[PDB]
Amino acid sequence: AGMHVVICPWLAFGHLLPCLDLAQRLASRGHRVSFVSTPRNISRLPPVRPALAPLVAFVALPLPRVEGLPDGAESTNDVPHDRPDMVELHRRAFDGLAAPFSEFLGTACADWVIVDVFHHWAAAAALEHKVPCAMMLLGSAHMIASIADMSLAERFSLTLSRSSLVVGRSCVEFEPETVPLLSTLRGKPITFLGLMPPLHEGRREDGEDATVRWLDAQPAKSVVYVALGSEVPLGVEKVHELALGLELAGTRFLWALRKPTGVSDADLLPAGFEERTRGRGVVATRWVPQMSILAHAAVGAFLTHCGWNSTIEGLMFGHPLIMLPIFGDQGPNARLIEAKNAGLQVARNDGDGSFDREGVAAAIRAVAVEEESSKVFQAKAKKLQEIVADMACHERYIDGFIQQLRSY
Repeated sequence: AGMHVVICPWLAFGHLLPCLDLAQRLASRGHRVSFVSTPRNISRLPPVRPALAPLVAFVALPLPRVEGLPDGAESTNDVPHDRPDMVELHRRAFDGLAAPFSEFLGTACADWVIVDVFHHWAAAAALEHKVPCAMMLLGSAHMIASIADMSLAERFSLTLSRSSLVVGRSCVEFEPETVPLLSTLRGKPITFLGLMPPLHEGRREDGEDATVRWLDAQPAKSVVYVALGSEVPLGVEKVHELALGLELAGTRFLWALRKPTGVSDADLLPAGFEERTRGRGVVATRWVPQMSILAHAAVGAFLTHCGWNSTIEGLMFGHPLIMLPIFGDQGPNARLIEAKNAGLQVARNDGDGSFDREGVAAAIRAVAVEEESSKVFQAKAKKLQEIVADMACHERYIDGFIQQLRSY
């Protein structure tokens, strides 16, 4: 019997985009999915695959106006990094979705609600409407174990209290040391839905892209690919530390650079940085074919944030990770990849809790430059690729997850 699944992700593209993938994996089995978000966030998502058009419905709830929160500032991506006051206003707008969400669910005939840790009010609405609620923790088993071992912490606690089930993004193949030791998170059952590696997007025609024609000219495993994504909660000064770290370490690099919100193109990069790195380094601020780039023989390492989604994209192509300390909650996921010898976290300075050019260069030296250490990182990441890129294994975990939703 097909189910109606309501999915309400956190208002961050790093949460929305994996949830849109999950929505399509569930729809692929004949489940009706309601993807609930705000209009400008929905308008900015990629289109659903045509095959899933009748099965995935976008439900747009308007964010209420909050004085100080710009019109159209619907995602964390839209709030300048330097403004914790506007971060709080965005949360106050998000919590205004409680009544419209409850009104929607009242008539949705939903079988499940699936929400992020932020959604204390959505879990309350699920209880009010007697719909079981799954709380997403789409990270490693190690991250869930580390958790087991209004403030964001108060919000998390209240959503977990009000949920039926916790959902992780791993499997016993990837974490055989942890998954078998887990049953519950503070008395709530844990289900793992696999690694859900992204569906292959690479196309023959990507070979024409100037970035790939540049990679074609470079030695095998010589290029550090850098991609922090659209979000980048970094001040311009940390973009500069990253730039100078890439420069000082001396490797070839291809940097898919999306500006932090509010930063001018004039201020984005250190003076003379592009001039000094011409030929060894390419900065691309436009769209790039990322999956064709990660499949390229020239790419030897992936420099990204600590985020689990990016870790999985890198390991799907057998690249060791250089992980910038950008997202606090992502610590355990990066510490797991370091424990597997498949990557290195860039040093976090006990000052700003952030990185400098010296830590970036040191990480690149160890993962990409030194002969002995880079060989070990490459071999460990290639070994992990066998598990991450096993697409049928991960589809069976989606079926297992659906069975757990039914069973409950």
